[PDB]
Amino acid sequence: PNADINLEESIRESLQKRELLKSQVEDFTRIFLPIYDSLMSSQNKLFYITNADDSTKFQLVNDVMDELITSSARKELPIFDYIHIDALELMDALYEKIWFAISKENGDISLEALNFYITNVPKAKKRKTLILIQNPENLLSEKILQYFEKWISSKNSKLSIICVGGHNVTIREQINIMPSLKAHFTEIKLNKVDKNELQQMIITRLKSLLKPFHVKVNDKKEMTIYNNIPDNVIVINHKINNKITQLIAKNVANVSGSTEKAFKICEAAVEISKKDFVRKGGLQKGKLVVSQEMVPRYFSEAIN
Repeated sequence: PNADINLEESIRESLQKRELLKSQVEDFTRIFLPIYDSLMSSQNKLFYITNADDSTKFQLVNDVMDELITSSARKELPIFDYIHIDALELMDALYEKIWFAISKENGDISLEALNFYITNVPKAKKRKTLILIQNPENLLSEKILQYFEKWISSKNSKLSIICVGGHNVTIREQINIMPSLKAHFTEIKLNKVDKNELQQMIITRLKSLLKPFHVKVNDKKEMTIYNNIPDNVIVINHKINNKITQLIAKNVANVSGSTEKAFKICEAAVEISKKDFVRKGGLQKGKLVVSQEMVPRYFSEAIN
């Protein structure tokens, strides 16, 4: 040995790397193609990129933009200005972001004038401007959708807008009643992780998370956790019923859509569940508590 290198493990590690890499070419192309047309054929669209459930998906999306901006410095695409906006900076607060995106401004922020500029100031008075709004979800509905319909359909605006968000975004409804938008609107759906495989990963990731822990009792009989022993420190078993993981795996899988998002949750459910055992003080509602049982409320708290 040597022997730290074998086929079976190398192949499997390699097949994964490959399946992953294929998935990112499929995702990159999905985003690139339609947006690239849009640009080439000087036209206005609203793209909604959905299923961007982890940071690696958002990284894909920023790479697709990097290429587009490159394809522009190469005359390969008509000149365009790009602006990225993280929607987690505050709602009225974004209008001045869209303004700034349109032109380098600064007074208040009249939706009325800002809208008049877009749709009325002449088209030869400005070039193509592409805005990417990251995580609109919340801050962005209803009126805004209408404004978008007017700005985008206008022949003076020269504006395409891209939104990127999770799956829990469903304006495919509100779009349908808006023909002048529906006509300029395309949904790009990224690769979904697959329910079964996903929940199986959470279950397995749960087992691994749930390992004994340690609490230290004081002269006050109070209980506290221990930095990973002394005589006044006891081991606690961390368990969860089988039939209940099944459920929690399913629901969390649903709420997550991404292995990355699920695992962050399990990790914190587990930290909460622990934090609770020490609350319970080893004695609760009559019977005494010697081990900790995982319950779904610990996950809801983890989520929010």
